[PDB]
Amino acid sequence: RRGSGVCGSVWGQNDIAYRCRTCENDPTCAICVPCFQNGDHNSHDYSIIYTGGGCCDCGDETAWKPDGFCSNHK
Amino acid sequence: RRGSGGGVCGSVWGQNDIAYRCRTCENDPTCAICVPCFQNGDHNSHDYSIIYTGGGCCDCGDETAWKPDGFCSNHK
Ligand SMILES: [Zn+2]
Ligand SMILES: [Zn+2]
Ligand SMILES: [Zn+2]
Ligand SMILES: [Zn+2]
Ligand SMILES: [Zn+2]
Ligand SMILES: [Zn+2]
Repeated sequence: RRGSGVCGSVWGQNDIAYRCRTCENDPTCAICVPCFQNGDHNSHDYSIIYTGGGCCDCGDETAWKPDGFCSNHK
Repeated sequence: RRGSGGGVCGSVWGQNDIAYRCRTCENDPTCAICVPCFQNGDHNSHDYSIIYTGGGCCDCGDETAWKPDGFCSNHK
């Protein structure tokens, strides 16, 4: 989308990333592995995802709760 | 957000870099795709414009922002 503090980092079709059902705005949202690990999802309902690729929504509050942002993306 | 078959593009523009808006394909007026994705897709008869503003990241491959009919050939 257009506009300018978001990861937006990108993974391929057979690259892993993370889904977190506690932090996501909806089921199409996801974050990269570095941003998941530098955040805290203890007790959240998260899974590793294997398919589809994506751009990291870490730092983007239309797609991800701010409580769920990693330490590098406020 | 996540891909749906052919992955996503996610390439990023700067403030004064151009890209394409397509009103036929967009989900809302903030969506946009990068020039390479526009060229490798089919928007004949669509109401598209070259846009010059504010930076962003390409939405090709993200079904929440762009009709899959309008995905480029490299994003399925
Ligand atoms: Zn990330
Ligand atoms: Zn992050
Ligand atoms: Zn979470
Ligand atoms: Zn179009
Ligand atoms: Zn693109
Ligand atoms: Zn594309």
